[PDB]
Amino acid sequence: MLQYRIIVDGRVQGVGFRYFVQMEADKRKLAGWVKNRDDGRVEILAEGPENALQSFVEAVKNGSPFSKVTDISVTESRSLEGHHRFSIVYS
Repeated sequence: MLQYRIIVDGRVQGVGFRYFVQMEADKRKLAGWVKNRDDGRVEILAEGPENALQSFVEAVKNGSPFSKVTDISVTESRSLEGHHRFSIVYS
């Protein structure tokens, strides 16, 4: 088990990307959130099996097929969310 926070940049809005990320977390039953940042970036935060999490980075770094990620940043964490679902957030 592990946890991370990820920040993403590119054409990652107006392409449904937060829903792409939502479904790509759900297809591994990961827990955490995805949100837009008012700065213009997007953010992911997840917890789950570290193989499933790495596979979720492989999903995220692609963007949706409609998107294009042009830069991405990652921080692993060990200060668990303890969540039981994935969510779309805007806080």
